[PDB]
Amino acid sequence: TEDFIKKQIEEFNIGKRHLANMMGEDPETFTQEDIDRAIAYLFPSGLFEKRARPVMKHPEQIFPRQRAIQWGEDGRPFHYLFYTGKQSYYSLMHDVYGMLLNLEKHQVIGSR
Amino acid sequence: KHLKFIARTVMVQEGNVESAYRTLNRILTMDGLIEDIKHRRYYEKPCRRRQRESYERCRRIYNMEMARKINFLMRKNRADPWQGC
Repeated sequence: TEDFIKKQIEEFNIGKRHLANMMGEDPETFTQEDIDRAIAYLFPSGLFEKRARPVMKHPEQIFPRQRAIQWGEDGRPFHYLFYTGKQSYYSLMHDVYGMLLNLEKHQVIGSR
Repeated sequence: KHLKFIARTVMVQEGNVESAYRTLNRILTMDGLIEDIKHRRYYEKPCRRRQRESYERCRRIYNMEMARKINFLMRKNRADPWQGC
């Protein structure tokens, strides 16, 4: 839940400070890359699957971005296309269609 | 008893015998004479003939209705005017 995510964020901040203390670096300038290097040094793992090695990333990345329930206490969903079951995809399609309509109003090499 | 070289007669145009024969065969087929001869080679019993005629009539009616339906529905076979919705 959202409160669980807040608790995880607080725990991650405290752990980041503790890891900066352990590695003897400034907690205020301890980037995510420093966190990863410190974790790899303190908890070495030769497992080939990188997703299986120890990780202490931000909760925004460790937890799936599917988020908690998509409605508040009142139960009203936040997104107006929620009942489509694919609110992200259909919102993206709606935005693209609006862009095409605006293009109608007004009027390959290094990418895949 | 009738006068000859009038019925089922096609004049050959510039020696094109094959085209004249094709025209004559098409005329006979359009008039159903070829199918008449093929059916008259052996006796078709009246019940069998009635069944065949009824089946042919039903098949023609169904084919005409299906053709009309396909022609009516193919008017919508165009580019999607509301793509992305």
